[PDB]
Amino acid sequence: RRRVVINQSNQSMPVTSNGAPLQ
Amino acid sequence: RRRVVINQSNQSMPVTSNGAPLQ
Amino acid sequence: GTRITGLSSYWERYKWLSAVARYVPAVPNTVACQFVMYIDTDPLDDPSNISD
Amino acid sequence: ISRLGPDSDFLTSVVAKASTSIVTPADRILVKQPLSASSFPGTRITGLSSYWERYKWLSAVARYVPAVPNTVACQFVMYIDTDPLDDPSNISDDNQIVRQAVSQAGSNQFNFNTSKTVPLIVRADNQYYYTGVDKQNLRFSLQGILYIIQVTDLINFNGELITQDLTCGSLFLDWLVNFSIPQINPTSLTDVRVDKAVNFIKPEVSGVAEIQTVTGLSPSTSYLLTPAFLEQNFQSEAGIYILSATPVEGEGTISINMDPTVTTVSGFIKVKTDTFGTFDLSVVLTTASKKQTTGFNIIAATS
Amino acid sequence: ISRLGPDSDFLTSVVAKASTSIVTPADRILVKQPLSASSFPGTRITGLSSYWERYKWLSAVARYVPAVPNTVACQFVMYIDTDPLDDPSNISDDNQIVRQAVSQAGSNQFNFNTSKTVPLIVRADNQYYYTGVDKQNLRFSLQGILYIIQVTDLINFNGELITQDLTCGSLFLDWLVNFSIPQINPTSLTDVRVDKAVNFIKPEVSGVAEIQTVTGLSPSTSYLLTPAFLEQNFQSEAGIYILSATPVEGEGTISINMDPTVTTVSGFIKVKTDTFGTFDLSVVLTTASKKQTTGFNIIAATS
Ligand SMILES: [Ca+2]
Ligand SMILES: [Ca+2]
Ligand SMILES: [Ca+2]
Ligand SMILES: [Ca+2]
Ligand SMILES: [Ca+2]
Repeated sequence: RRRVVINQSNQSMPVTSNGAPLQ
Repeated sequence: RRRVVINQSNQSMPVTSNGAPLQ
Repeated sequence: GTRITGLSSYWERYKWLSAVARYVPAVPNTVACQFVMYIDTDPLDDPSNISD
Repeated sequence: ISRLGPDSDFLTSVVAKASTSIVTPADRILVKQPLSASSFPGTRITGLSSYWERYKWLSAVARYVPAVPNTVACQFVMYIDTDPLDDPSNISDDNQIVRQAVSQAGSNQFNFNTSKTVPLIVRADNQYYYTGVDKQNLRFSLQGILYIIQVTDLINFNGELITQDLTCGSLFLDWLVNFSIPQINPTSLTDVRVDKAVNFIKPEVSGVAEIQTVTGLSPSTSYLLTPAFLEQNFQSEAGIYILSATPVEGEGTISINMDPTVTTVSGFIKVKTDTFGTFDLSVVLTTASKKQTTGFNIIAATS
Repeated sequence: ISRLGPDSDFLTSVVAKASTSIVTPADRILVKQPLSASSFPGTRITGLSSYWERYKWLSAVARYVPAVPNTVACQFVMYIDTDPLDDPSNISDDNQIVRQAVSQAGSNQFNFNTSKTVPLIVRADNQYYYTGVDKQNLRFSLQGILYIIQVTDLINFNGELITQDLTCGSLFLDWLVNFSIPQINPTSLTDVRVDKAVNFIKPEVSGVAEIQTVTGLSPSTSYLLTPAFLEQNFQSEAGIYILSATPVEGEGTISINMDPTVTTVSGFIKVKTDTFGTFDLSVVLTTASKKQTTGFNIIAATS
């Protein structure tokens, strides 16, 4: 047989964006 | 007489605005 | 150094289902150079022996 | 019926020009790039174009990116002339050539600090155009000609004009084609280039061939070898410089005969490298005491 | 994936050999032709192979036509060995090398003056072999190798043995492919070749540049020029044979300086033709009274 276990040994890293004006 | 035909021999040009931050 | 390389040697095989590499700069808008970024799928195609 | 795409291909790098390099209104045309598929030699669309007769762009949107900081400023206008023979180069007024641009449908103007695109306007009918090099009439082989017109003097951050011709970005194509009639198109769209020049070795024993192994070349590609030597006094001592170079694998004999009675500087070696980018050839000198260096040029096709 | 085909190509000619040329049973292998996509330079499938990562022959049938009269007879067997590292080149029995051939699936047995076909049998699973030139392991990038084994001695109209080896036919591949993941696939396969060797003109008045137009080349194709000469006495009278050839449009120089204090034979020219296959370049001589002939090769990418 083969089985597909959803492994739960990870962790996320969400990306946020911004940006400064000249003044 | 006088008649006012809507002439359809033109084409548009729409304007979009943006602007880059310092970083 | 990553945990995925640590955990990779506790199974036999792998397959990247989703793999998107996300370039983050650390530079302002005052210097400029153009890059091109890709993932070649053949690990033996090497561009390092091109004379052009 | 052989529909391929959508993909991406790099056309050229665009070079903005200084204010002193602009004299006539014709000098504002930065690029005049034909958008035939057989007109970007080395790219993927041109390599494919030499294996079908006809084509038609279903969607050819040309995507410009900047390669320049946001602290310098100049302004471009960019369009695709669907007629390949309407030439804007004979316009004597500087503003008329850029009103020629924005009047064409599908055109676009932009600051050159940002990424904008120009799509190709489809025809009303269903006409296919030919691939290959342009033989007689351009209206058979070109679907469009991409133009970029500089409308503004190239300024810098310091309030000065740039005095040098500056590469200011790149042009990419997002293409989707049809094709028909698979064939070969007899003119090759590749260009040759002298890859590198390296001298023959100096053998120690007269009339005995020692094998010169050269490295650093690309693996498993065919090369061409022609001799070239510069400023060598062969009559500085006794003897006659007689060289004979043969590959152990390929075909050909490079012969260097510097006898001033009968001169023979001729021959060529066709040989291909192994899997490691190396090859070797039998270098032999009749008079090994003559240590004047002689070189050869490695010819290769780059694209 | 891109499914291209069906189409035809040209592999090679095949030279059936006589009784004396067959000494070992390993000599019976007439052709060892790899049926990867990237192994027939100049053809259509090889040019397309360098624009994708992977290939798979859906239906790839190799076809043979004879180029030989019906008064000579020699039975062939033709098979496509799917394993590219199975090598029949070291089998000691002349009947075992042909039992190994006829037992391959899809093999075909024919007299060599009869046109026949051989189909490639595809895998049961779905493997995409890689395109491009060969690398470390030869089982990653080849789907099959084509072999033609000569199983019987070549014979004449009267039943006596032919004493000379004979080019006898040609192989044509009728193919159908998938491709995947477009790349430009470096280390291109375009081999260069000397197009022709044409010599310079001999102008009248020294120190004068003249225009030598050379004709009969391919239109709008880029060439490469390397200097050459053969068996010339550059000291037959007073003066030093100095020559310099520069194009009017191209790039580079040619220098023929036969000064015995500093002798220089170097330089190259990259120039392309017009629509007529012609071009021109500026030849100057410092002593035009000295009529030593001098040549130059024309290097061109053939495909
Ligand atoms: Ca690759
Ligand atoms: Ca054509
Ligand atoms: Ca027009
Ligand atoms: Ca044709
Ligand atoms: Ca590859």
